[PDB]
Amino acid sequence: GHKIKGTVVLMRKNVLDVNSVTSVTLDTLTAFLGRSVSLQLISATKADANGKGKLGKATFLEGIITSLPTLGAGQSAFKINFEWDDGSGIPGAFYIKNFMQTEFFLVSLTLEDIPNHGSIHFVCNSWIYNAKLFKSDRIFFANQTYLPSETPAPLVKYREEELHNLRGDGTGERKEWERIYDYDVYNDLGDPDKGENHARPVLGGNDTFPYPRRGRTGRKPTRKDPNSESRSNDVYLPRDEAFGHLKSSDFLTYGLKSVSQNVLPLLQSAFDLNFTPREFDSFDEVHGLYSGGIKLPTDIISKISPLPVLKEIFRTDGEQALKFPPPKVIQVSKSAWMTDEEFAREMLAGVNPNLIRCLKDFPPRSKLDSQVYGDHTSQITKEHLEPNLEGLTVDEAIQNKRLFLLDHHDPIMPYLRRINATSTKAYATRTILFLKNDGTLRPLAIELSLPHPQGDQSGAFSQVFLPADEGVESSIWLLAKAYVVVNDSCYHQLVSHWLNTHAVVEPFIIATNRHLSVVHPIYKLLHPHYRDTMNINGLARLSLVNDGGVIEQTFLWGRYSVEMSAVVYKDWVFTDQALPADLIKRGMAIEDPSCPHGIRLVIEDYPYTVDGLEIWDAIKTWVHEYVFLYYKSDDTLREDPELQACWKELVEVGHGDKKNEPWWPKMQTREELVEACAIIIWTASALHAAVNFGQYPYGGLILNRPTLSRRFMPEKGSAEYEELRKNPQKAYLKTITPKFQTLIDLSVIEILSRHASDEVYLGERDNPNWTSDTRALEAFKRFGNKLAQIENKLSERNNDEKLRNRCGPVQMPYTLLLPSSKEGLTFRGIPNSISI
Ligand SMILES: [Fe+2]
Repeated sequence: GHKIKGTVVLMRKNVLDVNSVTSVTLDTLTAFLGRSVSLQLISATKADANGKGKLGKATFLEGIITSLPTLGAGQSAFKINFEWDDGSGIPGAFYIKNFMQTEFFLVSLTLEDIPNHGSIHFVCNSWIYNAKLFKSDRIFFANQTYLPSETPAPLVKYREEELHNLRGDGTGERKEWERIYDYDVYNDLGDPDKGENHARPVLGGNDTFPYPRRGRTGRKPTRKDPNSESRSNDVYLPRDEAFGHLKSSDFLTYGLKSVSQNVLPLLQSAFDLNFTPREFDSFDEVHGLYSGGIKLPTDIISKISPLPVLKEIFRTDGEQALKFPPPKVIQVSKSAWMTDEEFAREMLAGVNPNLIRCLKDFPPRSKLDSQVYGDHTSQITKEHLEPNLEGLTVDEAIQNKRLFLLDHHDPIMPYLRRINATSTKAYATRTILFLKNDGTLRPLAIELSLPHPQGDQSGAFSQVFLPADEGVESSIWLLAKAYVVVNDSCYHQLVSHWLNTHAVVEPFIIATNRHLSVVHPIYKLLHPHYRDTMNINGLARLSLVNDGGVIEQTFLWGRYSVEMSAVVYKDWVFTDQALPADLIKRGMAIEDPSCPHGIRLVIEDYPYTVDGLEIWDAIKTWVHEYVFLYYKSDDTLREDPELQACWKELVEVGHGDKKNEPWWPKMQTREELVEACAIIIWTASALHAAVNFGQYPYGGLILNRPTLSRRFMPEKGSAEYEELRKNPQKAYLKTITPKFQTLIDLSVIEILSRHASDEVYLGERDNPNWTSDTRALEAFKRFGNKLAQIENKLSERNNDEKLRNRCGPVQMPYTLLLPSSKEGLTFRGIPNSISI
């Protein structure tokens, strides 16, 4: 015989829930001690009748273990001594039953053994509901990573049964307690039944609007059309994908849900009433927003204070003033944002640093069909480029790759005639920039295009504006740049941030969980990079991207916003997301072996990329060491049933609209798996951090990143032109985002740029001890240590005076891609996952 000693570490529901956490021995713990929680061991050695493990007698939990050197916060440990003997062999898993009717978060189980066998660890981290809601029993497996042979033969059937239980068929309305994973189409976002005007086109499953699938939540469809699904306030996402917190303001999801639920209506009211004016009359009135805040009544102020998590997001006077924090962009100079040098610098080191291209043939073309400006070009004034700096000719400078383009002409042009039928007067833009002889970039022309003055075949109504610094000229130029910037803010929310990151990544979470058992080595590589992404994504469909959401209301594309993001999905090709691939695709880097990342950069002074290539290569070296420690040969891989099922399923199903694309890796080689895995970790950690954490630092001055255009360019000698002349600022303010959306936008982007105190960053942070594989842990440490070396290289780079696109006119050292951050609206820190 032998009693194996176990110590079960756990967390009680109230330690983790928002509704209790509203506050951040005492033997609650006694309740666990009746015939309340029972565990039961499973062998990885002795096999019953038809192989299936062998279950050592259900044991209940006795005695509270008061301390342990390792207990941590909100965790309770319990002791449980299992009866066991030589003849049952080694425990490799365990069943668990909660009878308490209050779920608890199981953290771990350690067994201190009986043969020459060290302490077996189980890293559970999962919610255990009441044993009656389940029809089977929650099984948990030990610490050992096994390739999909499903290795210890007693375990093989237990390994395939859970896999089967997490897929759980595509039927029914998913409940709070469920862990079923499956795909569905974006048919979730509109509400047809509150009017036809409230319908939104189903995204995915068709060619006009292809889209990545999202998690199936199983609700009853809409009444006025069965193809869409009923709205609801609680969107299901598989339990344990929804992450608890020990303190609030860490419930940053709660910040967003209540900003839309409660804050946006009560605030709305002051603009539908009168205590606030509706337009800002001066740049001064905007800068006063984080000086004294917005004088509002206590009917909004006491109502919008104690609502949890939205503390410090709103700095308050105490009463009648909701302040905002100064965004980093004006902390050294309140006026440097207007600088050409800055507008051009944010294309490389800004919130959206990701899009610029080396112009190869002038004039840039559209890539729009037979409606003949696609089969035609940019009307840009070749004979109006280079205002003082270098006087080369066009091809001399294209030979030198000194000209670059921000082309925002094509995604919005189909929808422009419609966006301009409403209240917003958008302007399809492109802008040619010349790399100043000293490393900086300089905007030489913006081309403001409209559709179809008389028609729509040969429909491009282009007007190019050129830089100037005195009089109406500079005021017109400023509004011109304002029209680029507003286009780049919808492109950044809907495509660079939500599409290229949150939407694209959710099929992988669903496919991984449905097919790669927890034990699998690849699953443990990938798992930490999925933390809360299905949860924040559940809330985006509930509030951010739905029928009357903040994005529809706050961004240029308006109601056509996510549909336009699905048209651009037409072009998303998985492999060009890989950073050096992306830099080449855009003609920002040429291949060159000699140069330290296998490619040479045009605009070498370029921060996002110089820094990010460092983090890419670090991820790629980690994943290659990890992959190659389990796969012996390419045949090992090709034979892996769990990896193969997985890849098959997200190509054909999760990214089902794209199933037939020729660029997809067939997972037949290692190095193809290094590449797929390296791209998903990049997207889930450094791309989303790069694209998301500079949002308030830059976009907190609505002046510097406006989201909405209300007027077309001031005409000739007309009273709008005369208003410019006699009051440029009031003219500016009434072209860009009105004040009620400026206030909604700074609330939502303030939250989106916040690091929760319990953020697990890329910087080596896993979160307990996930594997037995010493080789892996060691390799993990090398990753973590290379990242610390990277952070120092990157900060050293911010002090090189010869690198000025790192800082620019309002000395804002590019810190977005430094791995660690402490906790706030810190402009750095790469999380492991898309979490906000
Ligand atoms: Fe995000």
